[PDB]
Amino acid sequence: MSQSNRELVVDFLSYKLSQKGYSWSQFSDVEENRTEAPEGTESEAVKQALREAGDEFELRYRRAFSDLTSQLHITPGTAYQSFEQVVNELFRDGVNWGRIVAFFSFGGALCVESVDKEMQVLVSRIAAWMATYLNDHLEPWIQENGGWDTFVELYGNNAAAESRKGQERLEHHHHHHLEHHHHHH
Amino acid sequence: GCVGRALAAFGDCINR
Ligand SMILES: *CC(=O)Nc1ccc(/N=N/c2ccc(NC(=O)C*)c(S(=O)(=O)O)c2)cc1S(=O)(=O)O
Repeated sequence: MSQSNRELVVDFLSYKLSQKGYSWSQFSDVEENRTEAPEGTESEAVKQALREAGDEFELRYRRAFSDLTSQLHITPGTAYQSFEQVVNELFRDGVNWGRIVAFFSFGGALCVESVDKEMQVLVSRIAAWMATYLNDHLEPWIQENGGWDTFVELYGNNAAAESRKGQERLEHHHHHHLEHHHHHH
Repeated sequence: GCVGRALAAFGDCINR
């Protein structure tokens, strides 16, 4: 619904440590001690779309990424002021669907940039302030563009897309809907 | 330097 933005951050930072050989949960606190969002309420599709779009961002900046830690000065919590520099541009110059994946992508990398210097304690801190920045700043904008579901409508996980595309090639049809949108309680 | 400018810029490439 709303705090599901937390997942989108967390799931990515988790994967970020995974490709380094670190654990997110070992250095976490986000959903560790408090429960914000489910394991994939709405996000199951949106985070699935997010990680793909995030990947699209990673490789592109990966050229500079390894060197930039010197520029951001990835250190104690003030690395969020380093990531501030960038999230600052990131918001002013065009907050779109795929644009937001950049925020959670470099944020997930910001995580590892900390773990890099063996400061994996930032890992949970960043994820907190990332999802929060989404909560306060991004979420309104997101809603103006449809929402997280809409993101997967546009740039959703094409792996699952191709997965269902196989049988959809034969056209399954015979699927009617009496349901109207996602209902809440 | 960069980063703010760099991700600002490289970020507009999340489509093409
Ligand atoms: C110091 C620094 O990093 N400065 C800096 C600033 C900007 C960029 N690149 N900007 C940019 C903008 C647009 C595109 N392409 C698109 O329009 C999608 C690119 S791309 O073609 O490289 O993807 C880049 C880079 C840097 S740099 O890290 O110093 O090189």
